[PDB]
Amino acid sequence: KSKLPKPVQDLIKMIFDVESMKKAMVEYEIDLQKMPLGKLSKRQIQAAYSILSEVQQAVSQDSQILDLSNRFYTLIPHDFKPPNNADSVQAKVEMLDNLLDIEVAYSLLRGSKDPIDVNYEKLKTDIKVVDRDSEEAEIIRKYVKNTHATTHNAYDLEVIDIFKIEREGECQRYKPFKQLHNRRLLWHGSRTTNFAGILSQGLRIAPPEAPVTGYMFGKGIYFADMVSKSANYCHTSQGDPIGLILLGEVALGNMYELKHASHISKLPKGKHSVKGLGKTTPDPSANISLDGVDVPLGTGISSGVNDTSLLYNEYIVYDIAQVNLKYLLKLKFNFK
Ligand SMILES: Cn1ncnc1[C@H]1c2n[nH]c(=O)c3cc(F)cc(c23)N[C@@H]1c1ccc(F)cc1
Repeated sequence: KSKLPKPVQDLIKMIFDVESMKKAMVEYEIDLQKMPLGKLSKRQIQAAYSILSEVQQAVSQDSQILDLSNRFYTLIPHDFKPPNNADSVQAKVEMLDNLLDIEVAYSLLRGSKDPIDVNYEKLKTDIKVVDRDSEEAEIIRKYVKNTHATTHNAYDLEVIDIFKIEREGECQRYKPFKQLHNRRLLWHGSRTTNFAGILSQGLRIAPPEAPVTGYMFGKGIYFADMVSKSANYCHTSQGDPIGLILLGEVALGNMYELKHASHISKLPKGKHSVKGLGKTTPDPSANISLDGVDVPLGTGISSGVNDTSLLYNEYIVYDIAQVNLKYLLKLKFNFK
């Protein structure tokens, strides 16, 4: 019998759900016999990324293009006829990203005591419940409620549980950025099946093999100041309407503000982050400070920037150590 609070136990079961991993694979139409959950390998996936890079290049740039599409399907077996377009190549990339974390999740799970407590320990994260009556819960609730975008109206968000999280070794890694100017509490959403990898390894940057297309500001860690922009990356459906979103303290420092896409390979010297300027910004006057970190929880208003490719802000760091994960929210998506 696990001594852990029931919301923490429910979180572990949700993270380490094999049925969820298998369901995701069934939806991606992967052959579960030719490519079972336990046989997905990093080497196979990284090599598939490379073929998708050799593919997106031919589309950007027919015997050798079919031979590249066919060599990909040989590498990542599917069961269908097998279906140009960088958006389809980016879908395969995202599938491979989900497949990797699905592999990590299964790897931890498979690789005396209650299975819930044993699986908790594999996450190397200290997970505590934030009380509904606390000042932190109130601030977090206000942040969810106010930063829901007017354009994003496919669902309503409801906070189920708020967890305070301490990833093992992240405190040590963060130390150089601890006193940096412009530290902000920002959103990061992901598929529930990715949270085993995120808690055990932290938020990561896409490998060099992975195609850069899709990464507007290049390969880094992306954050939003509007909950609905990050909540979309949960990919919640009416079927599975419960998602997980992070609140991270991000050491932005001096921001390289951009109004359009730019594949950052090296920031301008003296700059520590990119801020993609959006048309709508959370009201800066309502900006509060939760334990010395800026919390942009104001309601969505015009930033004045009409000359931009973005509707809402996004923040990107290019060093994993600039992120200190603080909270994990369990959100109910109530679709309209
Ligand atoms: C899909 N993905 N994989 C890693 N990071 C992400 C996204 C992302 N995840 N989560 C967020 O909360 C977020 C909040 C933003 F304002 C902006 C974001 C994100 N863009 C990231 C993005 C989008 C498309 C793409 F092709 C590559 C990267």
